[PDB]
Amino acid sequence: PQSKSRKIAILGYRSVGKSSLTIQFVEGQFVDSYDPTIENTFTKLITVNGQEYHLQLVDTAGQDEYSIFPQTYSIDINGYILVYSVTSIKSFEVIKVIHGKLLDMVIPIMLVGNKKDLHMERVISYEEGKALAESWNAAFLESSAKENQTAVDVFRRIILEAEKMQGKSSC
Amino acid sequence: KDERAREILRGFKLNWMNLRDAETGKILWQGTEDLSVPGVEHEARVPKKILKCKAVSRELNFSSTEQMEKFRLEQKVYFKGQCLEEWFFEFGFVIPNSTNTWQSLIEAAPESQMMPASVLTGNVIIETKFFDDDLLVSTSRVRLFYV
Ligand SMILES: Nc1nc2c(ncn2[C@@H]2O[C@H](COP(=O)(O)OP(=O)(O)O)[C@@H](O)[C@H]2O)c(=O)[nH]1
Ligand SMILES: *C/C=C(\C)CC/C=C(\C)CCC=C(C)C
Ligand SMILES: [Mg+2]
Repeated sequence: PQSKSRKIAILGYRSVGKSSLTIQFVEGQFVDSYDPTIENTFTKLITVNGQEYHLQLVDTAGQDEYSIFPQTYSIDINGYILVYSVTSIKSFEVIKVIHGKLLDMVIPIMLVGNKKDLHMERVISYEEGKALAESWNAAFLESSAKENQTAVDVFRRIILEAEKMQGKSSC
Repeated sequence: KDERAREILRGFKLNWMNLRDAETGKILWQGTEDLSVPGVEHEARVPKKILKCKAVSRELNFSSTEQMEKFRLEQKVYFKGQCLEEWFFEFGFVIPNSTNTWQSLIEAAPESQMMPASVLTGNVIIETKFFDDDLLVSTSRVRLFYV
C-alpha cells in the first residue's frame, strides 16, 4: 500500500496541550488558542521509514479522574497518545487513571510529557515520566507544542510502535 | 522448482466463486469464469452495495491435479495503477486431484473510511499471486467495476 491509514486517539487532562501538539504537527503552527471544549478529528500525511501513513487524529476533549471512558475512544484505534503536562501534578495523576480505564476497555501506547519549554513551572522530571512509561511497557517522549520537531517526533513514534505489531477499503 | 510450478499451474483451475454478505449468507455476486488464468486482463462487475457490507464471505471452488503443501494467496489491490492495499489468505494442504471450496472472510474498513464506488469503478485491478508456500505458481489480474 502506497498509503497506510491509521487512527490515533490523543487522551489527557484538560489544558495539557493535546490540541496544541496536534495542530503543531498537522498545520505547522503554534495555535494562539483552540477551544478547550471541542473534540475534533484532524487528518495528516506523514512518512515513517519511507512508508506514507494517512493519519486520522482524534483530539479528545479531555477526561479527568471521574470521567467515564467513552466507547468511541476505543473503536477502530491503532494507537493511543496519552498526554500530561510537566507543569501539572494533577495532569500526571489523571493520566494514570485514564490509562487504567483504557486497559479496562480494551494496544500501542505512548506517554507524552508536554510543555517542556516551561522550565520555571516544571514539577515533574523526565525520569518520573520515563519510569511510568516503562511500567506500562510504553514509549516515552517529552514535547513542547511550540517546537515543531518535538510534535512531529511524537506522531512518528506512535507509528513506529504500532508497526512493531484488517479492514479493507475496496471490499 | 520452475518445472513444479508449471505442473501445478497446468493442473489448477477455479471452477466457481461467490461473494456473500457474511451475516446473511446472501449471494451478492457469483461467477464461473476462471479468474486464475494468467496473461489476460479479466473483468468483473460487482454490485456497488457490496461496499456497504460489514463483512463479505468469499467462496472459491478450485481443483488441483497436483498436491500442494501450503496453498495460499496474495492479492494486491491497485487503484489507478498504484498499490492501495494488500489481502492475504491461506488454505494449507491440498490433496492431489481434489476439488475444494475455500471460504474466506473479508472485513470492511470503518464506514467513513471506505472508498466510494464512483471513484473505484473501472480503476481497480486486483493482482492475485498463487503460492505453494514460497513457490510462486501463477499470477492473474482482474479489473473491477462497482456497478
Ligand atoms: N508554553 C507552552 N504552552 C502550551 C504548550 N502546549 C499547550 N500550551 C498552552 O496551554 C494551554 C492549553 O493548551 P491546549 O492545547 O488547549 O490543551 P488541551 O486542553 O489538552 O487541548 C493553551 O493556552 C496553550 O497555548 C507547550 O508545549 N508549551
Ligand atoms: C468484495 C470483494 C471484492 C470487491 C473483490 C473480490 C475479488 C475478486 C472479484 C477477484 C478474485 C480473483 C481471484 C481469486 C483470482
Ligand atoms: Mg483541546
